[PDB]
Amino acid sequence: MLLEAIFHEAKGSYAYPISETQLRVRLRAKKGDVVRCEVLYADRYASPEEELAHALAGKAGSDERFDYFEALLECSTKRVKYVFLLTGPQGEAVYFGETGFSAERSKAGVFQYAYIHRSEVFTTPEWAKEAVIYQIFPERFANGDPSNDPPGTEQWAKDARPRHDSFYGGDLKGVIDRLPYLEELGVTALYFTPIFASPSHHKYDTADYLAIDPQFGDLPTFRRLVDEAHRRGIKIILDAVFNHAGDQFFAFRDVLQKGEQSRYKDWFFIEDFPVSKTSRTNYETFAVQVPAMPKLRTENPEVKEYLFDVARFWMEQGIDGWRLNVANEVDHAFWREFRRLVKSLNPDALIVGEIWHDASGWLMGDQFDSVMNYLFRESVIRFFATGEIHAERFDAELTRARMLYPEQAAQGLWNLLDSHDTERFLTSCGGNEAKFRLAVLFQMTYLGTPLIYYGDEIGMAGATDPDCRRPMIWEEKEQNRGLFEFYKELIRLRHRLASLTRGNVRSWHADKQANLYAFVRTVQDQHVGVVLNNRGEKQTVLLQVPESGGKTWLDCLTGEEVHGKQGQLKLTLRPYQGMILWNGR
Ligand SMILES: OC[C@H]1O[C@H](O[C@H]2[C@H](O)[C@@H](O)[C@@H](O[C@H]3[C@H](O)[C@@H](O)[C@@H](O[C@H]4[C@H](O)[C@@H](O)[C@@H](O)O[C@@H]4CO)O[C@@H]3CO)O[C@@H]2CO)[C@H](O)[C@@H](O)[C@@H]1O
Repeated sequence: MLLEAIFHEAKGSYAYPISETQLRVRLRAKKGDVVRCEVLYADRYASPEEELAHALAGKAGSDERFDYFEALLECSTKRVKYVFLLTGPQGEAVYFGETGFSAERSKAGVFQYAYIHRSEVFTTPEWAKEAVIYQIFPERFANGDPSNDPPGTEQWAKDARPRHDSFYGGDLKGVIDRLPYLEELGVTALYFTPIFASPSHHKYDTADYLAIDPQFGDLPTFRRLVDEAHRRGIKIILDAVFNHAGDQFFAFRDVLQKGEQSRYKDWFFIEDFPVSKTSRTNYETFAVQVPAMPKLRTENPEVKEYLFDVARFWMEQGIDGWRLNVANEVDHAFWREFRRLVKSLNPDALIVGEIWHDASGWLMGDQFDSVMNYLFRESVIRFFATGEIHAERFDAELTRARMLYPEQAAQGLWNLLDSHDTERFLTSCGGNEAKFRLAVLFQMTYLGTPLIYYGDEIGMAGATDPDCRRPMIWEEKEQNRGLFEFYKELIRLRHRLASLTRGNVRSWHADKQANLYAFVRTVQDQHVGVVLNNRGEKQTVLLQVPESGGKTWLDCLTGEEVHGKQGQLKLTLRPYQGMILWNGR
């Protein structure tokens, strides 16, 4: 076996507690190199004579070139040292420890997970495991209060193609009036884009962190919204913009007027005085040159004290969590203290970070509960939309990521198909709804928290920003209700099938020629297998189905068809059809 591909480290996503007494442990190896992987472990202070415990780690998945093995060590001492025993195809075995590789269990060395602190067991709010979030862009969602409307608001119609500087008058009142809608679709929580006072369309450049923007509403209406959504079983997640403030943020105004005599000069990153927001800048902003968003010095104890208060205030109104704008650009220090705070006020308040890339460092348990899954989005784009990759690559990309973070995180990752910063998935698919549905069908059944982008459920389309911020189509006759009901059913299934929300994922079948991929979600003895035939022609397939998880399954989308004979299941699939098999337990 190629030792150069064997991997594990006693921390991160390869060693982590799922409770105060059990250690989840993972190991990597060249695919097909190791057939059996066992872990020999014992207390860190246990005697050399004492016998070791045994833990058999089956394959939890496999990627483009590696096999991932996963074990669960019962560490009653809450301390543990351990070694790996690896065996190959033709029977060769070898030991793996911190010291290195060896045929002797001694020279292999032993890995060490010092202690397991209860305070360090990664915990996600129970409700987040089985929620289905619906992202709302207020300014472009619903106009329920016309006098809210800001100047230059444009006609609200289907054939409306937004402008970077466009306004449509949608406000919080609009969201309250549409709650009836959301309950029907079945959303569990709403994620609102920034809604505090801001002169912009997106409101990402905050004027007042403590004020609903007038065109969006007022404190009363907000309390009103929270209350009304809650009694409807819908949670509240607001956009927390702590990386940067608006050029109108009171303290920046101070800097813009009193120069160095301002007590707030130290709340931003400024090169040369006086401040010049002309076309260039003498202060650090969001992207490159973006004047309305001077970066905020979150490292400043004072700036931090302020933003937490901003958080306290709004949290006093009953909201349920935060999506953190450009979170990866604010110090972990701030965020670690942040989790400390938020959780202190509400254990179930949800913490969501916005990192469009490997956020493994924030998903260790001390900072975030999840992040919007950048990759899920990409893997789904390449497989369903563009076709840049085949079924087997899908499984690879799909699996490789899962092994990226600790189970607690992956369980809640916000798997979106799109957001306000990208093209809409329908057009992402070249308008092919067929392909589209398969992706939402999958999105709605895979490991993580589904995030519907407002309007997607009605067949709304649009290019990337700002075309993806089109006013929600509210006229039923121009709505894709055919698709709307599709969502209700998939959404419902998620709430009815425990495995789909609290289960693990193991790949079931992957055929590159068929470009057909399937997986199985499991919780206890309940097994739900999802079959995805990504081809414009229908082909039948035979999946390996060992007669122990069942020989009878029901297509929760249509109806029964248990063809398990002599260990396998022959399935004929319609084009771009997906099947969801419930093992009946
Ligand atoms: O004029 C500036 C813009 O300000 C507002 O933009 C928001 C976005 O709507 C938010 O979603 C968010 O997005 C950032 C993101 O945080 C940041 O990492 C960056 O992302 C990269 C990413 O590293 C990478 O995956 C790659 O694919 O490209 C991305 C660039 O698109 O950029 C995102 C968006 O620029 O925060 C910003 C800033 O608050 C406003 O809504 C926009 O309309 C406006 O143009």
